[PDB]
Amino acid sequence: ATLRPYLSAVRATLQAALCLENFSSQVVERHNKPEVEVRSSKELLLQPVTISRNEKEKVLIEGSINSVRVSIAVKQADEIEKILCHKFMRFMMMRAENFFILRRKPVEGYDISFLITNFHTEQMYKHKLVDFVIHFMEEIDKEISEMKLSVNARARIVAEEFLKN
Amino acid sequence: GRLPACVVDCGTGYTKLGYAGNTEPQFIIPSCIAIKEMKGVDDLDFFIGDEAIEKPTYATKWPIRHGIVEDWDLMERFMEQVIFKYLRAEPEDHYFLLTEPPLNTPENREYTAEIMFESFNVPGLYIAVQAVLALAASWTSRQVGERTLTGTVIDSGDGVTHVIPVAEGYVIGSCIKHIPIAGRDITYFIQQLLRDREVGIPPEQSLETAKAVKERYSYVCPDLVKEFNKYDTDGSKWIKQYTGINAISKKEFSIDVGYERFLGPEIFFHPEFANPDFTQPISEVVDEVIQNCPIDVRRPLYKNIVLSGGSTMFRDFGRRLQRDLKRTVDARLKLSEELSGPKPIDVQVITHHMQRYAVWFGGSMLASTPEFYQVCHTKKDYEEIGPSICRHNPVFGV
Amino acid sequence: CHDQQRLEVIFADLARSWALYEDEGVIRCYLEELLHILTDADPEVCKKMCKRNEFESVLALVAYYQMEHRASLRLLLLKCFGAMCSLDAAIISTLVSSVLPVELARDMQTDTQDHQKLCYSALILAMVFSMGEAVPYAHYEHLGTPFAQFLLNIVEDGLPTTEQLPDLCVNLLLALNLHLPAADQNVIMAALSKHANVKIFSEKLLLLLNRGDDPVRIFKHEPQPPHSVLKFLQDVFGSPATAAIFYHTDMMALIDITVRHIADLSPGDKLRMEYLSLMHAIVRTTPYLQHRHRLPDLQAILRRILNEEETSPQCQMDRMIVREMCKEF
Amino acid sequence: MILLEVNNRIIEETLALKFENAAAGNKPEAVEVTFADFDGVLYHISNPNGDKTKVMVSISLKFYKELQAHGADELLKRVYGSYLVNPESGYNVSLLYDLENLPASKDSIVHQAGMLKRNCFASVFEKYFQFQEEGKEGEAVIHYRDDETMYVEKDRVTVVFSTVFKDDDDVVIGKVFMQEFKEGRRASHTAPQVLFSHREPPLELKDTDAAVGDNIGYITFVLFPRHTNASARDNTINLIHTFRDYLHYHIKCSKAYIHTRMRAKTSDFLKVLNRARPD
Amino acid sequence: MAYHSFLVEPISCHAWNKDRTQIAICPNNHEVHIYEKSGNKWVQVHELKEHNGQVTGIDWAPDSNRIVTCGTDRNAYVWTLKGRTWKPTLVILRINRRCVRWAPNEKKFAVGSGSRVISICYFEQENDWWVCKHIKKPIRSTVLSLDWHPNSVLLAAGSCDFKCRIFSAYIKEVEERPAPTPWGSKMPFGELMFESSSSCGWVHGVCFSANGSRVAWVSHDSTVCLADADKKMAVATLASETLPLLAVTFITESSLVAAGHDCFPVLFTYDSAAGKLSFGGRLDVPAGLDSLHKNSVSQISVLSGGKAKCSQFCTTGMDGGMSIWDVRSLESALKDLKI
Ligand SMILES: Nc1ncnc2c1ncn2[C@@H]1O[C@H](COP(=O)(O)OP(=O)(O)OP(=O)(O)O)[C@@H](O)[C@H]1O
Ligand SMILES: [Ca+2]
Repeated sequence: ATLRPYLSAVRATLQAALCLENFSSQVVERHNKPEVEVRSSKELLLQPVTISRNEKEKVLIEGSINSVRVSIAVKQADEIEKILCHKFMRFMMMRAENFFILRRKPVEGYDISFLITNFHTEQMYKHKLVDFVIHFMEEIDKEISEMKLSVNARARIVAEEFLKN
Repeated sequence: GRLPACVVDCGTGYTKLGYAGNTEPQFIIPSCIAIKEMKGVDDLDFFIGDEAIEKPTYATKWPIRHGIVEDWDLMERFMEQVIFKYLRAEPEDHYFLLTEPPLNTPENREYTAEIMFESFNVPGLYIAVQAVLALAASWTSRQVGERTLTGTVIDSGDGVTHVIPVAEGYVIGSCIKHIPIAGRDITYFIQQLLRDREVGIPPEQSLETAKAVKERYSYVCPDLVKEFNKYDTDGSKWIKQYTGINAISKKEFSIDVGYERFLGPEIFFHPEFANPDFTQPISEVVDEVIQNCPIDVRRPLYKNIVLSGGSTMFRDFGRRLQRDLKRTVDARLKLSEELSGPKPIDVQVITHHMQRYAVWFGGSMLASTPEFYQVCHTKKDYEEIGPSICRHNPVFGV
Repeated sequence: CHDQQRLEVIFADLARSWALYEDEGVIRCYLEELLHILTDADPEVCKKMCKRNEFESVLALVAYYQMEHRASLRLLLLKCFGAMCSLDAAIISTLVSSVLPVELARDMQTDTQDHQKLCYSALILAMVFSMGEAVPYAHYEHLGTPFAQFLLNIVEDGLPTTEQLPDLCVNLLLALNLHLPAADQNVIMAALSKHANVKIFSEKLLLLLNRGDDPVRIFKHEPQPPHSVLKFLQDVFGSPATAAIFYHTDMMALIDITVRHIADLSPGDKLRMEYLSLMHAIVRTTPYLQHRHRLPDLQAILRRILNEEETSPQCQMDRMIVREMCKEF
Repeated sequence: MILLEVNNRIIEETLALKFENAAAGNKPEAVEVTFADFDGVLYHISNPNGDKTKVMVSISLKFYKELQAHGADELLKRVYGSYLVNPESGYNVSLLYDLENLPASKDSIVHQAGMLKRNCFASVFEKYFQFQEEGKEGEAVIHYRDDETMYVEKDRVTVVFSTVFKDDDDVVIGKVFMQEFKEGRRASHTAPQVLFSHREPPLELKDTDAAVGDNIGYITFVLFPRHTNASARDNTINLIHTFRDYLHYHIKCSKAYIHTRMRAKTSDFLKVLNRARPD
Repeated sequence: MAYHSFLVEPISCHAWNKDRTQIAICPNNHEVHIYEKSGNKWVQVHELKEHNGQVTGIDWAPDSNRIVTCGTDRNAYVWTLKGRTWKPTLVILRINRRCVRWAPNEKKFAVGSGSRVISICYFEQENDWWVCKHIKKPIRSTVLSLDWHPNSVLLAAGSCDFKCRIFSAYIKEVEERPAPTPWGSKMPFGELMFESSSSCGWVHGVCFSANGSRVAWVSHDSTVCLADADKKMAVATLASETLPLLAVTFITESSLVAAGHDCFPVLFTYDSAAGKLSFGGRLDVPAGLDSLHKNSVSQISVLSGGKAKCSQFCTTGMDGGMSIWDVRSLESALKDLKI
């Protein structure tokens, strides 16, 4: 199931939907916003594509002429890992003010959501952005595992110390 | 409800913690935490308060720099030990009122809210302004006659002394002025003065000795000529003697305290003495702060001048302040009345009984009222809406 | 040209022992000169000068380090040895063939009052034994089951410092067991069978496993050695007595890590076959079919691995390994 | 501090200050302060009748009656004696101190008084220990917290506390710590046995108005004669009385460390993103 | 092969002077900058801050020496040089909502925008004011790229409607009649003379040939499509393995060069014989990028030579680099490239 070719098709699709450009609103006078987010013009919205490596962990990409919204639902092995994932995704969501390539709320039916704007696509390297996504996934996995091990270790130590008294 | 909430004002040089409603702090500790030079309970081995100032196996770190937080995790551990080791009160079964700086960022308030609500699961949380509670503490000098949230508050501490204009509980950021001379700088001035005047003092106890000199014998004078002529002509009743114990040899070391006792406290009235990059006196700073604010509230700001912080507890400080301010004021009034082809400008520098810890006193006085239970953001609202629930604190008590 | 002359002159003056009966300051200056020369100058010149006359200057530096009684000079010599090991593989084999390892061990056991010196000694020993090419039986007389129990106690209990030596001792442990022999002739495994009360080493090894990075591989030389964590885990899970170190929950956690690392690993790599073998050993010596957990997804993953008809030789070897380890019931 | 401190630092420091000021023969200064302690204890120290020569220390607990029902007065009289006096209005247990008549050794009195809550809760534990020592089998439920209840009951001694975990994550962390504490018999073989109950109490506490739920927990501490002895009474009591508080403090600590790790990971990722920009 | 680092942000539009002595550009700002060339180093000379938003389109009438510009400011400015200061004149666009190009006649300009109406505009000397008549027939989306034919009477434009139409913006009050073209005989203001057959991808690129015989366009479906009225308006498309192209221009009568999201200027040739388009390859062969510009190209004009034999190609992109190319050096570099 799990492979590296999944994040290669993910990287490729991310490279394909990183072709955005700045575009003014056709409905509102002198307004400029993300097309993929509001989804007001059906003519500017491309066919959203979903990629699943498994029944639990997948990535949904919804592109536009002036936006690219990538939602990522990470793997959920255990309950603790799920609570930790939720907590970390939330903690990252709070700092959406810093991450101008992420959004404050996750997409419905997904773990986390990042809105890569046309403005964001114009003031940052596309290649580096794709690299950022791939690194985001691999780092998500590795960091989650490390956090799990550390937490378990802490519990073991506290239990041993309390039992030794 | 039945129990009492906890109050904690973290200052640059000293952190004041205790229970609201009490007369004084239940624990007034130092603003420093011990750390290692990492997994498991490695973060549980953290010492805060006075028991961290002189650790040798660990390293003494300072968190609160100039009123603002620099390292969040350290402050988190510090609040942890302040809650469990120093206070030992059930956090889930108690509310909490935290203090903010004058230049506290909104995002910073958000972060504080996150650390207090997510990790501690506090039943109540309220982030207050220092000057807001300060004017309230100053409203505990004057009884019921004039207890208002209008006035100019000057909070001087170990890290930074500031002049902030307060109006009806709402501060005027555009009028707020920052001052360079703080308690640590006066302590340092005393250290240098003592370093140049007499010898026979260990270097490992020099700073503490200087602080002692700033504590016991330090007093502000009226003139810079008489305080020296009285020491030169008499010097038998003025010059005091200080005796300490060298921590190294456990022997009685002695020093002579004199002119420095006047100079250190004089550093505020004249910043030109120890700062080449500062020429403005405190009188001018307060004058400009009162003038650069709204004109309609200017009289009120000049009327309620409240002293807050430890660096303002020095003797006859507010006297000289009010003297210079009223002097310049009467001068400008005369100049305006000489070319007038004006009413008496009333000015008063208030000296509160708890002017040393006014920021915490005002908080204890606010948290004791029933309104503090209505004003404080609930844990429910915090979990339902988000951190933005702690972003705007209501002002009541008027 | 000047660097080679300074190094040769330093090596000649140090081999005169005339250096042991000289001033500490001058010796410090000479050692600092040699170290700075080996650190800032060309690699080829330092390699030729060190290996000159069949590692004459190196052997001389080793003997002088064995005769010296100064702590600081020992630290500088350890650093210079680290640089010389970072220079090439030949100098590493030469130093590993010398008694420098044994002396480093004895000094590590004797002088416990020197934290930095012990750290530099542990690091230098870790670098010297990071190849695991030659194994002298004489070196086993100074570093064996006793030293193994000592290091294991250093990891489990720890000393009274920055505590940055625990991970260094763990690294030295992983490096030493990299050149170990099978579960029957392994000293480390014997010590592990002796005192299985060590839970901390398991947690640390677990963190090291989940990290994915190798703490032993610092230099990049041709014919790189195998993975330390995998071999150590194999030697530990090679027998029930040695696999007894893992706790009730820790075993399941390690099973989760091995399964996840096995499933994430794409076909064609090298680590996948090794992790598969470790998974085979963990179900061979350890009670895997006891709580029967984590075996479902493992079964699905194994089935997806055996249906992988890759033309490459690596995936074929991996498939052969899983077919060898297919004890299904 | 890994383990929770048993003595109240506020009362200890205040009493130490008062005693140090009094030993110097200095003027008697008035004192008034309201403090609190874990499990919702309410302390209040003040000078009675405006007399600076007298210092009263009051303590109030919600389950003071249940504690007095198990012979708290006798233990309090044994511990304090002359110091123990008529309880203040509204308080549960009040002690008195006269500045005009004091002893030389101050450390003992301060260390004893600082453990007020511990000595107040130690009554039932001492009674049960003596009962187990006597061998009179076939013989308690104290509501220490508002939504919690501690239940204490031939060869062993069982102490099952039924506490509540409000936060959803705190239940998970507490479950991990309990899961580690149950098999904690691997570290020290001489240690007591540890059992854990997730949603329903143990067989002993069954249909005894047992509060069951997903947010509740019943931790069973099984001690033996080795730990229930009079020789190791004070320490074991000091730990057991602070079991819950230590658990919650440890879980919260885990939450904090998690916060730190999250901040760090956020820094690394944000660094990658900052490294993804042009300049 | 001459890339010049001017700014860090992206570029909007690229314009040149008559004798190609000065170059004008906008940096996604409320103002437009005009720089000249004095030696090896370039220096800015003029600055116009009339617009009230991000500038989208800008074109300079060479013979007239007069540059018109229109962007998000929902307005047009027909700037002309007044002494030592470029005076701007607000030409009312009359649109409730991204493209501008002067005609070969240099008398009237087309302003294609998001108002779904190619707003042609001529200058009325009778009222001393610019008037803008809007051609909106058969238009469903914004006008990405607009390019004229040699006739200076028929305009071509690609839309977000997945098609590149060639309509007529001929105002019979500003010029004489139009001769018969191979693209049709009936040429009226608003009359649709040609259109595309694509139902996918946005037509970001569109440019007509020098002979006026063929009109090509680049679609955002990773596909380029050139049409020839010489063979009964035959349409020849081709799918590029590379990403979508953003700008398209013809170098020769049968050889066109174009770039885009591929971030690398590519060359292509279309054989009139078989009647199909062919790919020449990568003319730009050598951060971490394998090309000059570190982002997608945004515009590609001609420096000198015409659309039949360009001697120098000017390329502006989202990389903040001015890419000056030469056909001679490109032909001397890639020996496997047939123009
Ligand atoms: N008895 C005293 N009289 C006058 N000044 C004092 C006395 N004791 C201490 N100080 C000075 O007051 C300073 C601390 O004042 P204060 O407590 O108001 O600041 P803080 O609250 O710790 O920090 P911040 O003002 O940034 O919040 C110290 O630097 C010290 O030098
Ligand atoms: Ca303060």
